[PDB]
Amino acid sequence: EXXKXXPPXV
Repeated sequence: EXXKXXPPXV
């Protein structure tokens, strides 16, 4: 969740 993004369930 939030920030840059990246992998799932962030």
